[PDB]
Amino acid sequence: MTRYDSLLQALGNTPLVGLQRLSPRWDDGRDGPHVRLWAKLEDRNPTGSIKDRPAVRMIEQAEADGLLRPGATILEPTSGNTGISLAMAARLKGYRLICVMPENTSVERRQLLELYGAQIIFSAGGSNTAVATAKELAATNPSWVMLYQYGNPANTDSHYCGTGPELLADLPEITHFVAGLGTTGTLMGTGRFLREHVANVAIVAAEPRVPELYDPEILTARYSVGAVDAVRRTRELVHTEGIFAGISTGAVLHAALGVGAGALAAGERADIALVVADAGWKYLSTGAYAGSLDDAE
Amino acid sequence: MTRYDSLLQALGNTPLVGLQRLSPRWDDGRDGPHVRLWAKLEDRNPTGSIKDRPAVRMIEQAEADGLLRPGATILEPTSGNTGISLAMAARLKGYRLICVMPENTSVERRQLLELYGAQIIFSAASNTAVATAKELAATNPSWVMLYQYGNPANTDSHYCGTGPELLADLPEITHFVAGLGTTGTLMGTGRFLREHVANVAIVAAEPRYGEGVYALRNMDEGFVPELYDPEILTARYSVGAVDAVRRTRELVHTEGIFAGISTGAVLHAALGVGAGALAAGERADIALVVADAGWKYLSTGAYAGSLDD
Ligand SMILES: *Cc1c(COP(=O)(O)O)cnc(C)c1O
Ligand SMILES: *Cc1c(COP(=O)(O)O)cnc(C)c1O
Repeated sequence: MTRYDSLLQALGNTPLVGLQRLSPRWDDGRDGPHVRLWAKLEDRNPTGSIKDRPAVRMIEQAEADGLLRPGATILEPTSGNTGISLAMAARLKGYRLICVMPENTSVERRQLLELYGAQIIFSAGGSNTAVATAKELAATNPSWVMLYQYGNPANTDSHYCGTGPELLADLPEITHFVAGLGTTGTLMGTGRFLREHVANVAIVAAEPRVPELYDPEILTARYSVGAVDAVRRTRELVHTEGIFAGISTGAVLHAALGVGAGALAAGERADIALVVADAGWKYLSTGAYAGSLDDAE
Repeated sequence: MTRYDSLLQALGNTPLVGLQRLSPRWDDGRDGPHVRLWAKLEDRNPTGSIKDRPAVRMIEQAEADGLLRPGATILEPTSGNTGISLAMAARLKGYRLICVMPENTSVERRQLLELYGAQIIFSAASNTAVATAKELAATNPSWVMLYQYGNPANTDSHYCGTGPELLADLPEITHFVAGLGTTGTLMGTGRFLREHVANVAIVAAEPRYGEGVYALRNMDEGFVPELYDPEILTARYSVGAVDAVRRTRELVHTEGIFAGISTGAVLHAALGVGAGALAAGERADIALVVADAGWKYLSTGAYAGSLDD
C-alpha cells in the first residue's frame, strides 16, 4: 500500500502541501477570496529531486524505443540532479550511467554522482561543451545511449504524465502552476497537461536570472528571479513553512508569491501550485541559507 | 489523494522499499527462502528524518497534557534531527522552539536549526545541555521541555505510526532493525511489532563504544535514555563507524538510497541479521529504518575515501 519492491515505484505521488502561513490569503474572507500557495514537494522523490520523474521516464522511454538493452550505458551531460536521478534510475534499472561534466565541476557534485554509482567523464568552456562533449561521445560510441535531458520529450512527458495529473488530482481548483525552468520539462509537461484540463490556468515560469523541449505556447508568464530573491524566499519558506527547499524553489516561491500578490491585489481567487523541485540539504554547503543575502554563490 | 493543508499532514506513511540488490536473497529459491531487507524511508518526512514523528507526537501530547498553551515555547536540549523536526513542528503548530545545545556545537547544526526558526541557547563544557534546558524549563511556566529522551510520546509516535505502518506494509515482517538514539523508534515500533507479530525480532543497531555514529548512542556510553526498555529489544548489533559509513555508501551505491550514517549502522545490523537468516535457511523480511538522508552528512566527508575516522 505504501510498500514498494523498488525505490523506483516510490516515484512521484509527491505531496502537495498548502503553505497556510506563506499564502497571501489562506482562507476566503470578508477581505476577499483565498490566495493559496500549494507546494508540490518533489524532493519526496527517490533521489530527492523532481528529476527522478524525467530520469525514469527517459530511461523507460529509451527502453520502449528499444534504444536501451540490458546493461547498456546511459551517457548524460549532467552534474546535478538529473545525474543523481539517472544514477539511481539507471542502476536500479540494470543500466550503467556515465555523466559527462566539465573538469571544472565541484568535487561535491561529482563525489555525489560517484556515490550514486555514475561513472564520470570530463568535458573541458562550460556546460555547453559537456552537452557538446556528450553529444560527440554519444556519437563516437553507439553502445552509449545519451538520453539528453534537454531534448528528450520523455522529460516533458514525465510531467505530462505525473506531475500534471498528480496536481490536477490534488488541486482541481488550481489556477496557477509555478515551476522553475531549466530543462523546461516541468513547465512544458505539467504545463501542457494543466492547459488541456483546466481553462485559464496560468503556467508560470520561474527563471532564475532555447531549451530543445521548450514550447513558447505553453507558458503564460515568466518571472525572472534574482538570486537574492531566491535565497530569501527559500529562507522564508523553511523559516515560515518548515519546508527546506533548494534554491530553485526560492525562484519559484518568488514567482508564486508574485503571482499570489497580484491575485490578492486583484481580489481574484488563486490556488497556486508551485514546485519544490528539491530540498535545501544539497545546498547547505553553498552557505546560502546562513548569512548575508550577499551571495557570491 | 496526497493533498495536505500543512506539511504536518505529510508525516509518516513513509515508503517501505525492498532492497532487492542488497538483500541476502530477494527471491525465494527452491533451495532457500528469501531474506529480504525492506527500508522504511523515514527521510521522506517533512524535515527529512524520522524525528518528525516523535517531534509532532511530543508536541501534540504536550498539547494534550495541557502542558503547552498557544505561542508557548518548546525548550529542547537538542542540536540534531529532533531539533529540526521540532523547529518545523513547533512553528507549524504555532509554538516557538528554543534548542539548548553546547557552545561547542558546529555552526552547521546551529545554522540549520536557526534556519528552521529555532532559537538557540548554548549550554557549555550534551549532558549539561539537558540540565540547562530542564533547569531552564523549570523556571518559565511557559517554557515546556519536551525531553525526547524520556517523553513517552516519542516512543508513542512509533507505537502509533512507524510500527503500524510497517506491519501494514510488511505483515510478513520478521525483523525490525533501527538505530538506538533516544530509543523511541525501537521502543515504539518495537513494542508494536512485538504485540502484533509473534517472534518478530527487534534489533537495535548500536554504535560500538567509542565509535560515534550520528544520531545513534551506545547504551553503555552515556546516560541510558529514560525511554529505553531492554525487554523490547531482541538483540543489539554493535556497529563500528566504518561499517556504518561503508554501509551507507553501499546502500546508495547498490540501492540508490542516500541515507544518513545512522542508516548504515542499521543496514549493517540488518545485513548481519540477514546473513544469519540466509545461512540458517530461514525466511527473513527485515525492515530497517532509514532514519534520514545522506544530504546532511555530505559536509562530514563521510561519503569521500572510506578511511576518515
Ligand atoms: C531540474 C530542476 C529544475 C527545473 O526544471 P526543469 O524541468 O527542467 O524545467 C528546477 N529545480 C530543480 C531542483 C531541478 O532539478
Ligand atoms: C534519532 C535518530 C536515530 C535513533 O532514533 P531513536 O528514536 O532515538 O531510537 C537513528 N538515526 C537517526 C538519523 C536519528 O536522527
